Amino acid sequence: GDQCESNPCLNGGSCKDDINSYECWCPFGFEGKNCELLE
Amino acid sequence: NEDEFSFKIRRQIEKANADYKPCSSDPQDSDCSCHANVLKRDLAPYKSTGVTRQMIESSARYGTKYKIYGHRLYRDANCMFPARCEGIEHFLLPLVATLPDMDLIINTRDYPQLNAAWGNAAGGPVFSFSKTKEYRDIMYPAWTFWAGGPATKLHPRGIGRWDQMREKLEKRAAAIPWSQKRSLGFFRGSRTSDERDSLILLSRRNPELVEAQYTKNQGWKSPKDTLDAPAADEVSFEDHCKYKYLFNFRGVAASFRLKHLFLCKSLVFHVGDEWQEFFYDQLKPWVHYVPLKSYPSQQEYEHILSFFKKNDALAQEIAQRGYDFIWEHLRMKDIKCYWRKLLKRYVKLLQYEVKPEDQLIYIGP
Repeated sequence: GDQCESNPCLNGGSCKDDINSYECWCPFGFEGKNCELLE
Repeated sequence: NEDEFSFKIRRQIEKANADYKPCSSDPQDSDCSCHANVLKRDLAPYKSTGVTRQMIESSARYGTKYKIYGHRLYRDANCMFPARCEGIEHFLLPLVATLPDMDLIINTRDYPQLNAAWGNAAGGPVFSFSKTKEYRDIMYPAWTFWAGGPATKLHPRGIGRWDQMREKLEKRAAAIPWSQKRSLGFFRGSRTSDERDSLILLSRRNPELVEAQYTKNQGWKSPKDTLDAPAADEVSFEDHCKYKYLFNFRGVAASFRLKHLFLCKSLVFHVGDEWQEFFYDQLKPWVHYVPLKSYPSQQEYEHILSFFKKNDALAQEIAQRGYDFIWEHLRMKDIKCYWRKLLKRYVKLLQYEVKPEDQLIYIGP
């Protein structure tokens, strides 16, 4: 997939494209699927 | 060579502007009619038969299910892009008090879901931000008008707050009038479509004509993603306004960049005519912007830039009209009233009684 191209991971997160979907890696301090929540 | 090109372009401009009519009779657009042609055309395929429960159940796999029931908003627990759901919910929540019941399958992915070449299981209705004639998806104003656009260093929470951005760009357009803008083409964005390549390559060969460089996005996999050059830094939307000639390209689908460029009072060069957002129909080529066909050549860029560099008052007129259109007809009020008008017309299509579903979560208000 190419879902990571639109930078869906907020707050300094990094993104990996899977086949169906994507996943965010979030830095210490943020959580949620898009790193959109405070930890 | 140069003369033939000039004649062709000036003919196209004269014709476009002679044929042009305003999107509403009055500029304030009290009845929210400016972009109404789009929502009518998007809902038209459902007019004769309406929307059945089966069509909704069948469409559910293509997006995030929202349900307005009893003036309360419900949703799938799992939103694929939570930050985009937040942007959408900003607009839905204020309307739920005065909206009848409905089920909405809202796709929050970049790419539309209902290919009109395929058929049957992909009959919809499904709502998506961007489409072409190849897709049956109903366009809605993107999340990013409030929240959840792409995240960058200058916008770590995602590009959003179009209300604030409008004021920021109005002020910056006032600070850098036409005559003080640099007479160069400008683009600073990532390689989300190879339609962007020839502009970047032209810039490398002729930096005095075009300043175009690839940034890196979160999907970066190899140096090929910047055509083997070091990744350039992000440039703010404000700083785009120092250039006279601003380029926009499709990305995965339509790009959120486009609307920002107009508010610089720069001349916008919009490449391709397929990928839409809901407001693109009333942006008219040669009236509000300079259209270029998909996959432009370096020679095409050289010709069109040379023409406008030599016809500077004409360039400023188009740029001014584009600015004015986005200023007057892409207000927050226009976004909010489009949402409302869309949903009110859609609900009339439903040929079934909306029932609660306990697995959905309560959103608000």
